[PDB]
Amino acid sequence: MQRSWFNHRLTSAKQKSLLYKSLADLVQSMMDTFVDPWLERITNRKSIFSMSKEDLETRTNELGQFFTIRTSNSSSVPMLLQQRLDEIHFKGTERPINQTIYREFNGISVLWDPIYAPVDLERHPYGTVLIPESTLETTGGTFGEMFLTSRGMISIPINDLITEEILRKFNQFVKPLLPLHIVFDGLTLY
Amino acid sequence: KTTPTKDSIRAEFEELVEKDSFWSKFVGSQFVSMLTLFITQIVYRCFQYADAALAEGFISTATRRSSILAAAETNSYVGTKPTPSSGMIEITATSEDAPAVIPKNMPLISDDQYPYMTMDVCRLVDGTGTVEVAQLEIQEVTYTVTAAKEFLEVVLSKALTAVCYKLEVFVTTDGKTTQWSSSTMFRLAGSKSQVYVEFYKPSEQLGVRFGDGLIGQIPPEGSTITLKVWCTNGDITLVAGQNLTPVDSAANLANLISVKTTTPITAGTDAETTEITRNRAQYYLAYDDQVVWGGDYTYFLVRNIPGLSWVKAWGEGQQEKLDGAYNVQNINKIFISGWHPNKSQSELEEMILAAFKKVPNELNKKFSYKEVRKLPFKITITGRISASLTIENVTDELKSALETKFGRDSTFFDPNRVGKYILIKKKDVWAFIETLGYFRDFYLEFVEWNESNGFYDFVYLDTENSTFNISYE
Amino acid sequence: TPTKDSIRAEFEELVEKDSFWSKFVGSQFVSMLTLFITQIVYRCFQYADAALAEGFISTATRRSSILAAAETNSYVGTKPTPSSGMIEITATSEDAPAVIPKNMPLISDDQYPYMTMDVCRLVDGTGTVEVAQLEIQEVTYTVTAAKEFLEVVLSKALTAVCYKLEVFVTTDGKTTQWSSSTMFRLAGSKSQVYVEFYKPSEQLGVRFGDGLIGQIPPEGSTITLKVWCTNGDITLVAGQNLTPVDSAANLANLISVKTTTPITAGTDAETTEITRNRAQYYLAYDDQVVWGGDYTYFLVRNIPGLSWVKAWGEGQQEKLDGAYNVQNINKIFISGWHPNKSQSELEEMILAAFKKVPNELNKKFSYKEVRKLPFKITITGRISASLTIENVTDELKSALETKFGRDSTFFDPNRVGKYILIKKKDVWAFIETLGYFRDFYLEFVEWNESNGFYDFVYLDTENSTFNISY
Amino acid sequence: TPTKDSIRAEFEELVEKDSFWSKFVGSQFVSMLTLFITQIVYRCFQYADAALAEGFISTATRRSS
Amino acid sequence: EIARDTGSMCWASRGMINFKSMEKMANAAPSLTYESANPNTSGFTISQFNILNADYEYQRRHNYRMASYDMTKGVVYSGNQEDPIKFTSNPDPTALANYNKFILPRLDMLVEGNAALTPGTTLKIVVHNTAGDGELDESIPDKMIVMSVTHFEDRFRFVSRAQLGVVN
Amino acid sequence: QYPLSRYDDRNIADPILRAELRKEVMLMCESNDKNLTIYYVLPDEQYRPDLLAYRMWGIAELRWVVTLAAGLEDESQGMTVGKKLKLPPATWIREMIRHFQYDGQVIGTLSI
Amino acid sequence: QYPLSRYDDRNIADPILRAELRKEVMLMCESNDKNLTIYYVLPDEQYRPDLLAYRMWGIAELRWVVTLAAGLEDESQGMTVGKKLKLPPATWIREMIRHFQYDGQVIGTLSI
Repeated sequence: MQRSWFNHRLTSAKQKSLLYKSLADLVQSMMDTFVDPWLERITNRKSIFSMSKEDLETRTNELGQFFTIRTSNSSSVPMLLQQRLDEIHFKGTERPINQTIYREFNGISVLWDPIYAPVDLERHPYGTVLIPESTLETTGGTFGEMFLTSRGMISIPINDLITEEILRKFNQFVKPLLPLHIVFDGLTLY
Repeated sequence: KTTPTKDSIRAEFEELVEKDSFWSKFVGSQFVSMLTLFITQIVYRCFQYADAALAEGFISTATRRSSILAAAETNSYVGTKPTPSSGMIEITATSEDAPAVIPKNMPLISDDQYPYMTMDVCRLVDGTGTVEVAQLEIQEVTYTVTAAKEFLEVVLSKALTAVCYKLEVFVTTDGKTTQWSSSTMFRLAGSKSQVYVEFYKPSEQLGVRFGDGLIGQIPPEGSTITLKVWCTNGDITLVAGQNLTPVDSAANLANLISVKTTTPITAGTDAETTEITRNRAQYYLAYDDQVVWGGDYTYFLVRNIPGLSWVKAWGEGQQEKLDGAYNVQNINKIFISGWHPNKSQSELEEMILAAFKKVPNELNKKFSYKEVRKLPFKITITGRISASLTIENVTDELKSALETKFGRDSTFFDPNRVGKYILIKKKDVWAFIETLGYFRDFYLEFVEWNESNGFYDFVYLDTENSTFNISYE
Repeated sequence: TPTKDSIRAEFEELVEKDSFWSKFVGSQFVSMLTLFITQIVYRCFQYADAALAEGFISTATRRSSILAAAETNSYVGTKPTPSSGMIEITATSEDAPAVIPKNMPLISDDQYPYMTMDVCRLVDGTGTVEVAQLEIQEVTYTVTAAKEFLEVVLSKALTAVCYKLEVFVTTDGKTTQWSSSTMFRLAGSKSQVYVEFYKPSEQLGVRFGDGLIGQIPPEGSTITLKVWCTNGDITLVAGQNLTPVDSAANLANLISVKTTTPITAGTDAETTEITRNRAQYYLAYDDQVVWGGDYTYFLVRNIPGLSWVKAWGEGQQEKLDGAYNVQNINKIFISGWHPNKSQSELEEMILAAFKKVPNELNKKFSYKEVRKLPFKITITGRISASLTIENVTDELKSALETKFGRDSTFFDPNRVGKYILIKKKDVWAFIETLGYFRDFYLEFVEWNESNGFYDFVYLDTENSTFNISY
Repeated sequence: TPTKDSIRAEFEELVEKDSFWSKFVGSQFVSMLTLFITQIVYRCFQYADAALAEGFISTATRRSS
Repeated sequence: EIARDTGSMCWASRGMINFKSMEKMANAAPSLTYESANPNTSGFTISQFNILNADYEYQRRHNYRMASYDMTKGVVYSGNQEDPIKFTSNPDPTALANYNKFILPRLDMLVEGNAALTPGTTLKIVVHNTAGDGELDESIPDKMIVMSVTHFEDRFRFVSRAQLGVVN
Repeated sequence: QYPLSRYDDRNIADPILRAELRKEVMLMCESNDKNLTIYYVLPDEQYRPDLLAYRMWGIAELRWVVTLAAGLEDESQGMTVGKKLKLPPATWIREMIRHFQYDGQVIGTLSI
Repeated sequence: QYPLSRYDDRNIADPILRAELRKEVMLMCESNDKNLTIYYVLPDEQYRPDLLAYRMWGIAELRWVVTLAAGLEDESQGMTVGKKLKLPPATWIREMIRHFQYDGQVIGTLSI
């Protein structure tokens, strides 16, 4: 509590007696030392930005039963929790991927590149030629019309950026966010 | 016992005390009772604090508005704020040396202690002018950045938060002062972007937080943060014409101009009740469009674009079934067709594409639009109408009713604005004509009838070209 | 992590430091106060710890806190389903029998209600029909003013027996159904929708919307709630008599007896742990099924009785069997096991249930039949000789069959849609945890590694051999 | 063929036209009176319509008429 | 006999004959309010009342396990499992189940001549104490049903008397 | 056995189920009913809600109502001197406590 | 609940079946029995049948009898000042309302 609440609730006659005041102070000190912090922990869990670190660990452990997260990768833990809980609503779009890559890699900006395939299937089989979007306009392959396939390529500008570590971190952390019907086929760098 | 009373604690003390030489004498006495009561007070406090905090923890079982506001992740609309009242006034001019142009935001004290900040600018053509007033006043608070840390917070006092209508944050470093925009939850935020997020304390105190270096810009070590608040009281009204408003804080004009209200100054609003706040706190994502929930494209298009008579959404398999060929390029494609009563097809394409573009798009899917094809049909009716009625009136009423029921601009295709395409069939015409009581007998015939797929074929009736043969009994 | 000894030591140090208490009194006045205060402080600390532990949903120990946390993340549990069977005997006793009735209510010898789902045949000699426990009861509420949400709550007993809920609003002589919605996600200002919710006390309610995102029920209108009530798990074997009620004019005319299939398909409501897990997963689920586990979650919720299901996309299949295939594009594979249904019936159920799946477009669904692998163990151990050998063998056999059997719940410990395989360490831990063995050794034979997609590895107790001595 | 909306609109127009009610009293006192009056007037109109319909033999809805 | 087999309450008054189920009577909302020791009440007032605590006197006769003989089923039981057995004749499970339902009297009161009190009415009763500290009496339930009514008029005063009870 | 006064909110053993009764009491205290009483916090009642509960009702075990209406979670947090409070009578509180102790249903439940 | 006074003709719910009671009352009000009272319409009772009902019987809900006896359809038309009215006692009309409300049969109906 405060620095003299329990003492101040004695009658005016007993407050001037030494032993009663000392006993009240001792009891208040014991209660503050052993009881108060847990009550404060109970009352301070309303907002994610005011909780202690143990409660943050508890909430992150709750969140970790469905995703794979390491809290030391990002700059702050409350930001990690709030942002992941917010991007849950954007299931299936590019926003969660881009924002997670920016957040967990100290500020790397990326652009998702889909893959295109040719339509003439009897002359070119399905998986022999695959072109990203950036090289689609500037190419000479497949000698024909194109179509979109459910595959993707990540494009990283070397300025913000070593490839193996990025691939490892991506496969371990961000790939689970991809939909079940989308396939990831490595990195591209410019 | 989980519920500790005074008697139980005194009994515990008496149970422990026995078999002691000094203490067993004073078992029944006033001193022990007073000591036990004074000790039990703390235990009561701790137990009740734990229970109350546990109860107030959840949004569902919270008993106060402040706790619900504090627990709410967003506040944009979770917690409403008072809105100012407005009215019209007239500014007479007395004597000479009165200003030619009345200044904007001129404070006017009312008959009571109500400030009135006139909006707009006023010109006295012959000593008479008319402007709008908005009941609110501008106060300011300042703060200095003594140390730079993550998640810096600046908190207002209770009285200012009780009457806060708007909040504007100005942070000045060196000789440059710049306003910082707010953000919902640091959405699309990063370094070099100046944003802040509001929050509500368990006590009635509003706040502003700038967070982290990566996702926000911490205010520099040597800057001063200033908040400006517009203060207002909602449900306060002034009658029209019976009130005089002297000028205050610019008292040089008090003698020069006389100001009197013309219309009642009312229509302010106040803060919401706790139950409404909690209900809006659970469902706020509802108010503002963010994403296409549940993959319902037609419903989204109906909501965003008002007036769409009908719209349909395709799939690759359905197009494959329609054209009967496995594939040309129909992979990861979404087709859409629709019709608006009073605008061209290309304009509809542009609106639909823009509306879909505003919301974030799905991964590896592109939209394509199919233009509608019109296939009108016509009918021929032969019947008798009895001698009581007139042939011309019957024909005119029949034409009007048929055009209203089945027509290009008719509502038959979605009687409710839930997005569904409903196709006209032959039984409907017979039934609708039968419900009208004109004809003793009729024999319908269909001309130019077509069988339409529900996807991109339009079938409707052309009343004018249709021929009606009506003869007296 | 305080204990009584630490509290007492701290109190003694504090008393020693103080100027007045250490000098002016000693050794009698202080001793009892030490014990009293230490006891009180320990009790208060324990209560604070209990409350803090109950604070969160993962560490909750009482059902009411779990229900409150579930209400915060709006969740309504699975409701009971009625038992179903057939009554092939409806032979008439006199003339003018019920040619073709439907939904005729019946009562069966325990004052439990039943009704017939389809019309009976012309009962030339006899007619065949199926029955269920379902019964229908209604309650109505008028509207005096627009309260902007107008929540309506049923009674505890009615919410105990509930299968479906239907809402009708009657205004100026016209009545229509109002559809349900998930929150208010895409409706506004004219849509007739409502949201269901569960109170911390077991009551089920309906909440109408605000003016902007819903249509407030207009004043001077009546709201009708229609409930289909069913008792959870009741079985009636065969040859028992069912007598008509309400429509009782046919009782003298007809005879109805139980025959052929008994009624055994009943199901009760969720338990506490299942609710705890599903409420947590509902946060990630939302209503969109883009991710892999969402299909399994939806299938488990809709279809009752499944043990486990798994779904894999094109990438895993292409890494598994075929290098590349165009037909694999936007294809979803499903596999599962149901104890009381054949694989063909499971396939019939899966795609039929998937017709209502959210976020369905440009998607093709496939089913792959499961392959079963027996698996087997051998144990050599020494008992303490206080218990007989045969009793130990029988108890161990029963325990292994219940824990690691094909019909066991090891594959889905909680009903959340998930596939949990069997590892070697689980057997070693479980056999020891029972504790009949002072020392034992395990040898695994005919053990095959599992793909995790369509492989199935249960345990066969009958083939396994146990070696016991001492 | 009035509805509640038409009654409310007509009452609002009548109140706005008035010299005293529009000027001296505003936005709190008037709002609930509007709802009360519109509801009462609609109820009275419905009862009068029912009586007029029951007036004639062809449109009667009760046996006694 | 029909009333016993159906489980309802019978009384013929004011030109009607009444059959009302016992299970639905327990969930009926009150219509009148009767208070004691409250002079600022908005309802009526009780002047004299009697508290009966003898609930065994009426439950003694209904503490039996019913049994009967049916030619196609054998011996048919109904009721509890730890009570003595008693034989009846009708082997109807629905009739056997409702054999032991009744209303338990609790309170008798005398009021100032209300002519709207008829059997089947449900009332709300609030009783305050008239000494000590104004404590409410918890031994009287909140909602009660009227069982018997007696009206009496002499040449100067009009009085009513009622007997109230609770469904078992 | 130590009996609990009939005016105690601890009469309901579950802190989560007591939330409904607390919500009802708080909702009533903020309304504008015609048999409420208006009481201002006196300078000597800043830390002692029991004195206020005794001065208004005559019962000292109704301090939880005063703590609830004032807006504090802790009894050691001082109230604001001069805050206007509206407090209901005691018989109403006792009736609500009895209803939530022996029935425990929401005020607007529909039954058959 | 909101009941009706025993002196109200609205106790019969059908406006057509109330015609028998109205006819009997009006036929009595034109007869010359010995229990009839003579009352003239005072200048202040031109638009207020309630005042006449209160002054004559002491019951204010009997204004429909005064409206009927004057020969009017609405209360908004004024009665002629100085018109002589004859009015029966309250018990008779009250039992007459009860008669058609319950028995409803016409006076003189032959039964077996």
